Amino acid sequence: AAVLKHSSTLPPESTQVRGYDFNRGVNYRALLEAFGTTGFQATNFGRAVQQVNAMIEKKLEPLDQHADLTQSRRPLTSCTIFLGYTSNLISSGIRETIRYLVQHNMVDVLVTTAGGVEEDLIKCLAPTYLGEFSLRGKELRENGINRIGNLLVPNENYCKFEDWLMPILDQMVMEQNTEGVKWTPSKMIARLGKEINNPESVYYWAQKNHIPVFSPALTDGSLGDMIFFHSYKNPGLVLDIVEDLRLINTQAIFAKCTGMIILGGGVVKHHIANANLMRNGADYAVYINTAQEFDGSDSGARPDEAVSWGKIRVDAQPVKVYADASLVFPLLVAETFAQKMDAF
Amino acid sequence: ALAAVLKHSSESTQVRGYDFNRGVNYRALLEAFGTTGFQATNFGRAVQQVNAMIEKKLEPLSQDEDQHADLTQSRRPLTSCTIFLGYTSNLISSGIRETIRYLVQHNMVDVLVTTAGGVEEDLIKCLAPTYLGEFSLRGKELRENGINRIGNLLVPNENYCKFEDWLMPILDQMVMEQNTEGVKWTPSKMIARLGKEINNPESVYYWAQKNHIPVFSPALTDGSLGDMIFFHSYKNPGLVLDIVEDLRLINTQAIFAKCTGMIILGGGVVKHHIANANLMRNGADYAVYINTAQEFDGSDSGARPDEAVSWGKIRVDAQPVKVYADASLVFPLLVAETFAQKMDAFM
Amino acid sequence: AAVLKHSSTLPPESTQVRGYDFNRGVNYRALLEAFGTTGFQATNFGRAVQQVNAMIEKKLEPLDQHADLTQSRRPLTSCTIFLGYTSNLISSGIRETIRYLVQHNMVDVLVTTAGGVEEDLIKCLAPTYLGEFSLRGKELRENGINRIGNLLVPNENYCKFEDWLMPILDQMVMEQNTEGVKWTPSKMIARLGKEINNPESVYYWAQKNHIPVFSPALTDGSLGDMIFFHSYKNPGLVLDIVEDLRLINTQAIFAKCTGMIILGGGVVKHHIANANLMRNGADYAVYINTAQEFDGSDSGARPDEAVSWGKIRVDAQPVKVYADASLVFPLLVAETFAQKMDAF
Amino acid sequence: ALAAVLKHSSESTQVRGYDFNRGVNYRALLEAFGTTGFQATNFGRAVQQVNAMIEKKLEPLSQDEDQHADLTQSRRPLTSCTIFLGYTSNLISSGIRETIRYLVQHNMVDVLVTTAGGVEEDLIKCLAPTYLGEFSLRGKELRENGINRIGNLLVPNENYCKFEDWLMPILDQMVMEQNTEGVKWTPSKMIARLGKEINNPESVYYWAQKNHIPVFSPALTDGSLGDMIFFHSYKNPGLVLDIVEDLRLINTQAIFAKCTGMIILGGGVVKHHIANANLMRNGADYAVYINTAQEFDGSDSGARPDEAVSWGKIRVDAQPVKVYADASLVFPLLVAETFAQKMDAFM
Ligand SMILES: O=C(Nc1cccc2[nH]ccc12)c1cc2ccc(Br)cc2s1
Ligand SMILES: O=C(Nc1cccc2[nH]ccc12)c1cc2ccc(Br)cc2s1
Ligand SMILES: O=C(Nc1cccc2[nH]ccc12)c1cc2ccc(Br)cc2s1
Ligand SMILES: O=C(Nc1cccc2[nH]ccc12)c1cc2ccc(Br)cc2s1
Repeated sequence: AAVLKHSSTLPPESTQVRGYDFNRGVNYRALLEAFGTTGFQATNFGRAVQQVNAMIEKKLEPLDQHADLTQSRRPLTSCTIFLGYTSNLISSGIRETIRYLVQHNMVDVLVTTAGGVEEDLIKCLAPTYLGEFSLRGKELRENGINRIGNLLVPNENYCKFEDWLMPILDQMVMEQNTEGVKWTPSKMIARLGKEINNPESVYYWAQKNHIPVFSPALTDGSLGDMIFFHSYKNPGLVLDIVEDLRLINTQAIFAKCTGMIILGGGVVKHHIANANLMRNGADYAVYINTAQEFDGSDSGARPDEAVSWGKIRVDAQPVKVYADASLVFPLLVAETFAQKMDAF
Repeated sequence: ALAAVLKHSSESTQVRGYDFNRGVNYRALLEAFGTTGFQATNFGRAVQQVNAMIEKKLEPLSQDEDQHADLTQSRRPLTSCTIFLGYTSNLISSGIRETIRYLVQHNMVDVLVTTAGGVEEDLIKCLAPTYLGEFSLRGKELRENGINRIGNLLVPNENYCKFEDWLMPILDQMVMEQNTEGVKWTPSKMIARLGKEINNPESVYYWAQKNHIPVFSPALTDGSLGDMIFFHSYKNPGLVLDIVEDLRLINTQAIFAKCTGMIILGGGVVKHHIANANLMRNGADYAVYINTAQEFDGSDSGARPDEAVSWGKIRVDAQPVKVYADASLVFPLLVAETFAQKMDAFM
Repeated sequence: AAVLKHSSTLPPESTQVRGYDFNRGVNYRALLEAFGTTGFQATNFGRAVQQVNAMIEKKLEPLDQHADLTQSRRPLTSCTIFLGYTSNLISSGIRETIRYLVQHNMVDVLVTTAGGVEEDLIKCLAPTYLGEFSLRGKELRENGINRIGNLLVPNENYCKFEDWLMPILDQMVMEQNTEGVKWTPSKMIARLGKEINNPESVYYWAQKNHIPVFSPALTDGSLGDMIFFHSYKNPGLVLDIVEDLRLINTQAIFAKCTGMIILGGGVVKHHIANANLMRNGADYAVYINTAQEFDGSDSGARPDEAVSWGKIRVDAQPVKVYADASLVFPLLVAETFAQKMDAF
Repeated sequence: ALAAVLKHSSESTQVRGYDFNRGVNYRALLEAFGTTGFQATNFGRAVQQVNAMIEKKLEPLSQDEDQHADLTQSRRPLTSCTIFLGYTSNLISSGIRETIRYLVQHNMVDVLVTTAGGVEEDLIKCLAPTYLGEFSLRGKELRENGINRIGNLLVPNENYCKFEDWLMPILDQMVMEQNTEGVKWTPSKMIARLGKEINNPESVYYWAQKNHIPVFSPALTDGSLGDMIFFHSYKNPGLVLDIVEDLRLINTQAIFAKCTGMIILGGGVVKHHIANANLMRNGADYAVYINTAQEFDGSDSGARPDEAVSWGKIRVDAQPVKVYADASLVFPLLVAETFAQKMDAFM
């Protein structure tokens, strides 16, 4: 008191901390709304809801398409939304959440990691089960079960996938060799989505709605195993990543405005957003992941790192929620996209 | 081909997330966490464990249980499950203070344990508010403006000055009562007195004292309360706070519990062997931890519940759960699906 | 290039990234020196070495003692160093590192958490063993073994401690009741250190060198179990925390200069450093821990949080190394205290 | 009293740290990590596993092993243990680039796998340096100054411009060779060509191509290399990079290895079943991960090695180790105690 500085009155729009009062009973909407003033990551959740709603409102504003350069059947809107997620999230029930968004045309580009395609298709053939993180590899191997976090996928699921996939790969090679088709990951993912023909599949809806999927490390997962084994029976498949780079970059540079929602990981480090002459950098970004920055990893980098790359604009107000997206993403969707369903 | 190199597989639950084509049915959405995987599934497991704990607590005491239950000397009648609620001080600076207060107000837990700061921040909030900031705010600028940072929260210096003004006359009475009325102070007794003084239904500690829920915090002096006790001791020396009597009081609760449950937020459990001395039921039958700490450095805060099983603090036959998440997100959701659904049974 | 800003030439004291070159062979001192320019937490390690060396050099500068108010047998020096650590570190081999520092009078005040006293004393009676994090509580219980991270402590170790401790507790109660002794945690820890009479013990050396130990939550660990069981045989022990608060605070407010080294956890949140009229706040601080800030925990708070409390000075350059102190602390000591041994 | 309530206990190593009363004997200090506990003990275990891997690699191939070893079509003669070294791109921006380069220079590993950025940052460092900064540096100010942030490292925009100037004529030759000499490019072949072009002994990829160590990075286009390939394709269209042939090349290495070891820095392993198709020895016999990622979100990067055992990628009988630490601290120490001690055996 004799030793502490007098406090400079805080701004008049300064928000007081207050949690939800259960003496009101349980109104879940009011409970989720109270996260904003609860503090720590609950506050970041509230900030994320605000950012995603701003992104959606921008997208819904009514509108040159550059269709010659984009080579795309999907018309530009007032905000191009990129949805990114790691493959573990597709093994989880967040697959249902992502599918919903894609089914209703709520996002414009999907980006994922190795495994992130096939686990969606495999779930159309056979289920993934709940287990525990602590289950020992020895016991699981003796029982022909693969672990993904606390999830369990029987070996047979991958055997069923192989059987389903092989005649599709045969057609792809035949179409390449005799019909001039130049395959890329995104074109392959669209074909698999068409083939699975199942409304529970993310990739079925993506292709139906002309939402492209980019995954240049497609071969790092089970799909790689299959392509490789297939090549011994029917050699010659080629997958080019350069044309996919051109397709996604033309989306990036001709977007009127850009928003990103990134789950489980971080963003790529590159300068292409600076070549968007209309609006360089994203106006909106939300990350939801548990990774930490201190090892220098891409996954753990804060959004403000991407501002130095030009990937997110200096004047954007990006938000990271430090949490497992399996918990947070359905809540975020409940308060954003699922409210605006009528507009989509 | 894979069938040639992979082994065939030999009450199992399928993974499935909430389908928003059903609309936003919030209870169904929360219920779908259990089958969503990763920490969402641990949330579902926690809901189940807390509800089991609640159902146990609400069971009538049989005649024999009632006898051995009644072997504490305390005010608070014993129930079929003694619930310990533990939390780090940062959560009292957060809005989770309201959630904790609700539980205490309705006698839904039996013992509170917290860390340095965890008492005074509740009391100070009855005198002046805490505000939202950001984690990245620089110490230099905050210092210039007379503002203290707690995570992404902000507490003005003036809050601690108002607290000092409020507290000094109470410390004066406590010393006078110690020296003329034979009062032997301990942290728990001080915490009860401060709750009674604040006399405000938004205060966790007001309700704890009103409902005879003891609060234990032997490192009481490591926070702002320490600062004030210290300065007070200049003009009014000799206040004694005995931690041994508080140890006796908490261990007596632990030892004579018919059954024990723990809900621990923000940190981990203490390492000791006292639960092995409960004659009726050694170790906790239920336990939920909610925190983001990791085990790999050997820290208490990051230890899995199964560590405490080796100490006897949690029973081998219990099914404890840790949700690896910030309790500011998870705890209100947990309460919504557990205690808040059974509020009438506690009224 | 057409889209990227020209780079503003960096400061002339800007340091280039370069790792150790093993084509030189293996000089471990040069290897540790190269951490500074390696990046990420290796760079923070280098910064920590610099900060600890600055703290030591300050302490070693030749010098009013305020002995009336401090009530202390230890003379003030040009820098009071506080060493803080969580109890798990005393179960680890970092016990040997801490003991070395205390034995050679290299620090002035020890602060620890529940368990942090007794595990040092118990190791003088019986050993702790290596195990694994994944060992199941059921199996350990069946074999009478307690787990601490990947360390294992037999139940018998605690039984031996009980037998050793009981007659000391008897003496403490007798001294309280008939010789006017007013016990506090710090006085108790000094007595136990004297009693263990073993040069492997941290607390033996602390008492021998008049380095006080503060642990107001002393009763949260095994020592609490013992005090409690003892009270059934010999009631009446009182441990006051207020007098310990006065002792440590008088150290804090009369220090000429303050440095802190904090292992495994964060600092306490209070304003007492502002009452040091000579030099308010610490001039030097190093934290070594793996905790993350995003939940708002004290353990995970960056040093810059404590600057807002006045606990660390605005003009200090504190460092956090995001790492397990079991790896980093011996390396830090090798490059700092262990180099200046001749000066102590 | 405790003896009354606690059970008695039934090649075990005692905990003991390095004693600095012995002076600063650095090798003895490093050796004491094994008995220090927590991650220090995991470091000791990693040293042991990497040394076992090295001793295996240096074993002569028997006559039978030599036959089945020789079933790849590759330049690089097969050895008794094929070591895969994996690392995230951030580590190439760090000083660990020098450590990796040393291993590659001396043929101490057999296959390199990295992420987007992990190729170009090595090449760019031969044209211009990376500098130390801080994690907290604000994007706004860095943008104003034309500086890119990678953790606490700083790379000026001008570095990427110099890289573009250097790279464009090489991309011109690659397209010309593709269209007139029948070259079928893949990421690994491009990486080999870029190493040969840079022609600088500080470059990881210079040494990899010189020593016939293939590099695999199917997401090559997710970094700055992508930016440049993209712009190049305006005036010189049609470059194809086939990821299927690279898949074939890496799987052939994996399938015909006599024995496999992995050292993975910064991230986790891929999830697939290809190791189950190695006829001689399915799964890795040795594996060390060094990263700070946590498993609880189900992420690849945070998975324990024992997850990969369920996929067949690591053998049930292996004793894999994860050190939970920033590889910038740990990897040079690991190399000091393993590969660097056996350098003569690799020369
Ligand atoms: O931003 C990305 N990709 C690109 C956007 C725009 C133009 C691009 N060109 C080349 C790449 C690329 C990202 C891809 C992924 C993948 C998984 C996860 Br989780 C996050 C992200 S963020
Ligand atoms: O279990 C605890 N205390 C005790 C229970 C029962 C008998 C006892 N005797 C001595 C101590 C003690 C715990 C105390 C705290 C404090 C903050 C947080 Br977060 C978690 C915990 S768990
Ligand atoms: O700063 C501390 N204590 C105090 C210094 C000076 C005056 C004080 N008054 C009341 C408390 C106190 C700290 C105590 C501890 C304990 C374990 C670990 Br890890 C870190 C720390 S930091
Ligand atoms: O194991 C990997 N790749 C493969 C080995 C063998 C046969 C394969 N086939 C298809 C992929 C592949 C890994 C790749 C990477 C990349 C960065 C980091 Br950090 C760790 C790893 S581990």
